[PDB]
Amino acid sequence: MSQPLLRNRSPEESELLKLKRNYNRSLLNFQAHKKKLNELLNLYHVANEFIVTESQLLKKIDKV
Amino acid sequence: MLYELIGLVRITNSNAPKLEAKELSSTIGKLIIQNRGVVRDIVPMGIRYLPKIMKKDQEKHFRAYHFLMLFDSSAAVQSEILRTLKKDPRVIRSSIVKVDLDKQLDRASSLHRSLGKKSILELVNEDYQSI
Amino acid sequence: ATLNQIKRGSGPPRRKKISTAPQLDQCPQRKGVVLRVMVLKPKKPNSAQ
Amino acid sequence: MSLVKLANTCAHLQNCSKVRVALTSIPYTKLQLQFAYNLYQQGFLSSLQKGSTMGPDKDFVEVTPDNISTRRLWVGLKYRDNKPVLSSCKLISKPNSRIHLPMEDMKKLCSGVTIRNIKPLQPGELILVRAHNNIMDINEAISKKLDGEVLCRVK
Amino acid sequence: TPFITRIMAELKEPLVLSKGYNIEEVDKFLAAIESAKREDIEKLEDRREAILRILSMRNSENKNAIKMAVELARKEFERFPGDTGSSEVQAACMTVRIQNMANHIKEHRKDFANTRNLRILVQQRQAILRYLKRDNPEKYYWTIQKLGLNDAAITDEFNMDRRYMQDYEFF
Amino acid sequence: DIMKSGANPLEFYARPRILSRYVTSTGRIQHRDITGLSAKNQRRLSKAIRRCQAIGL
RNA sequence: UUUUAUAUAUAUAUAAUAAGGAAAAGUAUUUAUAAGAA
RNA sequence: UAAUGGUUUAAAGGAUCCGUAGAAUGAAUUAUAUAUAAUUUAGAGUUAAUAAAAUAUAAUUAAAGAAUUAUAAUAAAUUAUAAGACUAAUAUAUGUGAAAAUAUUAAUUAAAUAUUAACUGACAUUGAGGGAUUAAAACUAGAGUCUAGUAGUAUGAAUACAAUUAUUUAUAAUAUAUAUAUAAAUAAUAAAUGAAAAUGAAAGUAUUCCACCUGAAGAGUACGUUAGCAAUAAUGAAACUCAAAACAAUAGACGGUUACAG
RNA sequence: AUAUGAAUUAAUGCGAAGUUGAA
Ligand SMILES: [Mg+2]
Ligand SMILES: [Mg+2]
Ligand SMILES: [Mg+2]
Repeated sequence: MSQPLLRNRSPEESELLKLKRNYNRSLLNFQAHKKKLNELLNLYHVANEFIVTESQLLKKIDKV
Repeated sequence: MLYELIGLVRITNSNAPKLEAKELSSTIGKLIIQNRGVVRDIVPMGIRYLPKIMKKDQEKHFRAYHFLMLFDSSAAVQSEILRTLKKDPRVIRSSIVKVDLDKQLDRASSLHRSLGKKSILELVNEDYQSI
Repeated sequence: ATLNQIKRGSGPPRRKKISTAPQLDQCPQRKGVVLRVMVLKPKKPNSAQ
Repeated sequence: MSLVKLANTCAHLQNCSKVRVALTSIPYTKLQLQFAYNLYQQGFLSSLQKGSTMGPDKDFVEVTPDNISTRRLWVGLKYRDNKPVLSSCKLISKPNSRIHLPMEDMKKLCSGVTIRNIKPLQPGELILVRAHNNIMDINEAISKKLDGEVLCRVK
Repeated sequence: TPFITRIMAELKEPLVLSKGYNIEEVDKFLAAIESAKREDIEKLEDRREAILRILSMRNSENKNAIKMAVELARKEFERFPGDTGSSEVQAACMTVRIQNMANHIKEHRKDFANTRNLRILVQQRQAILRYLKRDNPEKYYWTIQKLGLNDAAITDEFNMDRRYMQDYEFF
Repeated sequence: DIMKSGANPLEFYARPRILSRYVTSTGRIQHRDITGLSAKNQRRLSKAIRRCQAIGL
């Protein structure tokens, strides 16, 4: 009851904890980056089929 | 933004029913593309009898050509597309439903999805390039 | 009810004592002159003149 | 140091006694720890243990800000002869009206007089007073001539 | 307010991609895939064009525009990379959402549910900036000046009583 | 069956046959006790059927 | 629990092992005091 | 000489929320003299990710549908026109919304969930006064019957804790089975509370903030003021009269009160 | 304004045995 209740962390521990937390946050960013890049990759993969040219609009209207 | 349009076109020429569908599809695709849009797909549903004798303007229809057009486009431009469809004599009915692209960017049509093709990648089977 | 509500004015009802002889203006008695003498019937059950 | 947290603790001990639970937990703060120690030294509580929210600690754990949020103080309750030892617990000094008494009025309270509408000390009763951030029995507070705030009453 | 002007201008830039994308990175990834095959030009160009049209702000939802705007505001006000909860960042983000909401109600005025939502958001901003004043006097004045507000607006009691709307011609 | 296979009934809004599989002869949506679907599946089936009726299919 | 032993890739799975036993006789003042009935 | 009071039902929870003052209350550790300063993350928040239909909630626009009414025609019936209001199954208001409310379709915008990660570091609770919305009715102006209105009626909130059982409900597992665990919803309880009826995770144990009540009738009346063209609304007494009055429950006879028998 | 009186006038309280409606 006389002693301090908790041992406050030394600044070395503070720096190390900062490193761990920033690693977690940056890893989440890294996962999200992979996911967006993969989605873009699949979009570009299948973007052949999409129709942005009227000259190709007539082509596909005739085909279908 | 993805929008699936399902249009019901009138058959007035009995020998070549599909022509009005072709002309409407061409017009709407021209609108979409010329307004910085994309028309991802056109699914040609067949000719079918209507559930009732449904009436637009004065003419009364019993059978029609149904088609589905999936397109990525902006809000004002789909609004204008709908306005053109409703005032066009050829289109008995139209229905433009959003498809949420929140989780995946590339998505198939409602019918192809109902078969089980949640994205057009499975429709056109494989791409075959990695990393 | 709450300490602030008690502070702001609320409290037990004042056990207020009103006079049963208001017209005597807090005097034990008062002199008077009799205008008329009248015979009256009390509220029932009581009956009398 | 919240009187709100201490009141919540008091009600929690009362409820735990009424339903006859052997072991329960309270917040791990110095006010709560000093309270539990003073109740325990007077025989009201069976034991004090360190622990987490899940339960008492298996092995010793250092107290750091990392784990402070989930730390808990596990108090064991005494039931003797089919009755609860810690039958009742009350707060004399409510968070609204806080009662800081000088030593003379504590002596008056211990001697049977009602001061500031506080019912005086009873024979089998315990009253705790906080003086200069230390909890102590009212008798010891008088013994050390310490002015303090009267907090609670466990009977 | 110059800050709001820049943020709302970034949305209407000629080509800015949605869903967290930017032209530089998509260009890199496209060129990289094109290179990968090595170890008709018209078709690849219009394919690229279709991709860019798919990911355009002008194509995407308004919600995505506001998400990007909130990202820019956080990037501007952050104490350090990744900061999200310092009261400056909170004030900026709620400011952007307040702007979007105010537009929403201005368009159509009988939407009382969103009206009370906006009032609650404004009062939340007032509360957080009052706390900022108490904690950090310097950053508080920095922030209210950047966001376009005097201390009077934050400190005082505010509600969107219709008399407010008449005073400031809100509709 | 197929919407008891984990499929989304809203996706079946352009397929009038399957929507007809779960209505009465007069077109009445079959109550959940009859269909035996989950709640969420029943709600999307009702929404899809009413959409199909709306679009004329 | 702890310590070691074998095996496997500083660590992991298994087997064995446990230091906490002390006795002794005699050594009041208690406080302030709140009742209801028809 | 009873507030060591109460507010479902005896007088009394304000329609619902938002939030200012509060001379109202409010996290943790250390240090210094009852606070101040520095640190901390359990409360409260900010930004993302995932899962889910965040579908229902608002506004707006654009559609659909049964029939109704009226007109026209043909010989109640079949067609054709225009008009408006409403949303037949799903269906449970399950849900969503602060309440009032809200389930025909699509879209635009806005908002509402949880968990994880990160961040701020008590920024919180309640809330006088005040402010928003407030059914139906009432009428006032501008427009050609519509819009814009005046007006504001007709079991409080939060925090800590609190034994079971049985069902469901939603996830998390482990190999339909573990009659699986963790949660919330429902029903009967235990203890506890209560005048009881009854409540029974709240009408329980505690803390904090606000509103309200002080016998019946006079009386929500009169007068004055406040707004309103007015209507009305809000605030709101006093004298006189009485020993009453009221609530829950008990036994009764009573009812065209119900049935049922003999 | 603070009072004191007032033709004219509003409401309500009581009681006597009753009178009338069926809320
Ligand atoms: Mg707030
Ligand atoms: Mg007294
Ligand atoms: Mg009552």
